[PDB]
Formats: sequence, structure tokens, C-alpha cells
Amino acid sequence: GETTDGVYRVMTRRLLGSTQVGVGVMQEGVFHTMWHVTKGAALRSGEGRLDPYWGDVKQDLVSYCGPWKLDAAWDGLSEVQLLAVPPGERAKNIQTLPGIFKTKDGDIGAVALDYPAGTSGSPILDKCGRVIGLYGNGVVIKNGSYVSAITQGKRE
Amino acid sequence: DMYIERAGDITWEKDAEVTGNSPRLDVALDESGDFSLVE
Ligand SMILES: CC(=O)Nc1ccncc1C
Repeated sequence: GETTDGVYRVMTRRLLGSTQVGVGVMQEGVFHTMWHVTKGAALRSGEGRLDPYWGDVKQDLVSYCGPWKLDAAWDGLSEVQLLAVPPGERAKNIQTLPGIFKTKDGDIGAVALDYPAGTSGSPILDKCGRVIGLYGNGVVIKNGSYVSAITQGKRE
Repeated sequence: DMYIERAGDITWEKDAEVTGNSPRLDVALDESGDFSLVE
């Protein structure tokens, strides 16, 4: 299949027509997405197959063909870009200053941008173009709007 | 059967649309990977 680095839509033909269930990142021959997008199922890329390699429901992350490769982190000060890939629409960069999720286990950057559920797995980037996490696991605050964590995995 | 389709390169765009606020929220993460607000 196609192994070129970049951002990819994750599609299904199981439902009506072709439906976009999410997005992911291809980097160093490894496909990275959120666990809730694929539920750990195998993926097709042209005539090729991508098998899951690592995954964790609590982190809500999964990697295919190899171990998680993304290790850049938000610096806690600068604006970042969500490279949003919405269903049926062109990839678009959106710049924002992340907020914070404060947890009993430490603080995580968070992006207050509202996109359809099928946009989950879109990458959040720093100014060097490095992926600092994936968009799509968060919370719905008082006013009904959506705030996603900047979810990043560990590079072993 | 899930399949992937290329959508673009991963690069920072100068003069991208700048939006979104920066809320500081107290949150909890359960064993199922669901975040919730702590109030
Ligand atoms: C499950 C999920 O993350 N979906 C969602 C819900 C509301 N607004 C945006 C998104 C991405």
C-alpha cells in the first residue's frame, strides 16, 4: 500500500456509502491513530494490509506496522496548529493557543476547536511541523462546546 | 473493512486561520479512556 509520510483519512464501507470514521498519521512506516477510530481492527491501504502493533484503550491510541513514533511535546507556551481533516472536506490548518486539562496525574495541553467526530486522529503540530499529539479525545464543557486533549504516545 | 486514503502533507501553514480559546479545566480520565469534568 501507500506508505508515504502524511495525514490520512480512515474510511469504512460497512455503513451507507463510504463514511469517514477518523484520521491518522503515517510517519517512519508506522500508522498512528486514536483507538476509538478503529477499535484495533486491521486496515487496508490499496491492496496492502496494516496490522495493529501497539494499542491502549486508556491513552486512546493505536499504532500499525510498528511501535509509536511520535514524541514531540507542546512547549506549554506557544500557539499550535490542528491539521484538521474533516469528512468530505479538504485538509485545513487551524492555529490556536492550547488551554490545559489539569488531572490528578499531571497537566495536558488541550485544544478548544469543534470538528465532527470523524475528524478524530487529526494531528496537532508545533512550528517545526512535528506532531505533538492527536485530536479527538476530550470533553463537552458547560456551554456545549468541545475541548480535546492533545493526546501523545510514548516512543519506546 | 476499514481503509486509508492520503489527505495531505504534515506542515505548519503561515497565515492559517487563528481561532479557539484556551480554557483551564479540571478533568478526570477513567479506565475506559473517557475524560470527564471535575466540579
Ligand atoms: C467522540 C468525539 O471525540 N467526538 C466529538 C464530539 C463532539 N464534538 C467533536 C468531536 C470530535
